[PDB]
Amino acid sequence: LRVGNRYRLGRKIGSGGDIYLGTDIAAGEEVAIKLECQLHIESKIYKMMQGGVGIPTIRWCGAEGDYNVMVMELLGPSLEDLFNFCSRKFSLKTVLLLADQMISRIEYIHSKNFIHRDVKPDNFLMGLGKKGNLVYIIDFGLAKKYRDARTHQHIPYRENKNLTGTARYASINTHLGIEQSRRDDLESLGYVLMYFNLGSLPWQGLKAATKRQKYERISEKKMSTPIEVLCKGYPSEFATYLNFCRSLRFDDKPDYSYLRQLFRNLFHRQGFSYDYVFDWNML
Ligand SMILES: Cn1cc(-c2ccnc([C@H]3COCCN3)c2)c(-c2ccc(F)cc2)n1
Repeated sequence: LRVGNRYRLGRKIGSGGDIYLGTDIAAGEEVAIKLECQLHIESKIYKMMQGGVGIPTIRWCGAEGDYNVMVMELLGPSLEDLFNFCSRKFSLKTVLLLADQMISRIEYIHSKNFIHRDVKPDNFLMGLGKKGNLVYIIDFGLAKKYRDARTHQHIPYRENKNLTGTARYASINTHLGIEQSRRDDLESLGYVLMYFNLGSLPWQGLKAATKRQKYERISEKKMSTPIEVLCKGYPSEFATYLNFCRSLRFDDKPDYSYLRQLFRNLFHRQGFSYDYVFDWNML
């Protein structure tokens, strides 16, 4: 069960390669271990992202027996696990506390010349203990460089591309086959926030013969659902957010500060406090 002299491999607990529990024997601390029979590609991204708020720390990376191994600090449940535990209903306060942090995580990945390309509830995990108020972002398996690290030359505009994320949260431009850029991670976040508000999305649970037929039905439903209808009965900020994302040009640097201020002004109008008391903390 030995991993890089100081780690002990525990039980399999999920998938992202498979995810196992483990122990840093020397420090007396539980860890998360990702085993691969892409791990190296992804480890380089995590390494570049190190030091960022809500970026998980990679303790060790190497190879053991038949596997490539990555050791990460242990984090808490995903927003999808917490949403299901909360009966698929989050108060407006929880959605807004989450939106503030999620915009910041996305901005940080973009500042490091990458786009995530798979913004969904399963890829945001709450921290544990003293970091329990922190939203972490994970899984750089589908991530891609959008600009040169030195020159900041944006990748060219490309058409006729495959869907490289989850269909439910994909941007309209992703359904059209356009190369993903910064605007696309933010538009996906906009659908995640509306999903937390509604408990479901209108293009969710569409029946079809093939998965490619289902994506074409999701595309059609998204393109025929006005933002004002999708967001009806919820504060206007959710619609304003999605409209701003949809207006972004391919190589535009999004105004992240404006997007955070949109939700922060609504948060203050509602009289909420930034005490990081989420719905699940009340249970
Ligand atoms: C889908 N996914 C989840 C995790 C993950 C990361 C940290 N802590 C956990 C906790 C969450 O609470 C329950 C116990 N495991 C899971 C991972 C991962 C990613 C990279 C890595 F090197 C290790 C793990 N992927």
